Amino acid sequence: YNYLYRLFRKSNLKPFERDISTEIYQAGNKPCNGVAGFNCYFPLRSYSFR
Amino acid sequence: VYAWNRKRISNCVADYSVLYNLAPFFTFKCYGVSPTKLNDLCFTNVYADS
Ligand SMILES: *[C@@H]1O[C@H](CO)[C@@H](O)[C@H](O)[C@H]1NC(C)=O
Ligand SMILES: *[C@@H]1O[C@H](CO)[C@@H](O)[C@H](O)[C@H]1NC(C)=O
Repeated sequence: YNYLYRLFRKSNLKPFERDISTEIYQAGNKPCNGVAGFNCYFPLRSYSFR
Repeated sequence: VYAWNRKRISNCVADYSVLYNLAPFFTFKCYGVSPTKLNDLCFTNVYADS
């Protein structure tokens, strides 16, 4: 599970573009400040190779 | 879970905000697709079990 892939992207990236931001998703109208729930999730998702 | 009931979904306008309303709801993880894509996605012959 050390390897990870970004499940959530705010805006589709440009060609040869890189994103390192790790912030819980703000899809909820209320700010998901350090809160992961409905419409709130940090973009990282573990590859979890088995 | 011994005798699980099945039901089939059709001609459905599905809004999942009402599910986000209930505080007891704690599992929104989808084995199939991203929750954001779920709102935009469309399907047929949708099948649900409880
Ligand atoms: C939103 O969630 C509350 C809490 O269960 C519920 O009472 C209400 O009917 C839901 N819908 C609206 C439109 O408030
Ligand atoms: C259950 O019914 C209520 C109506 O009183 C409505 O808000 C919704 O359909 C359900 N409540 C939820 C999901 O909180």
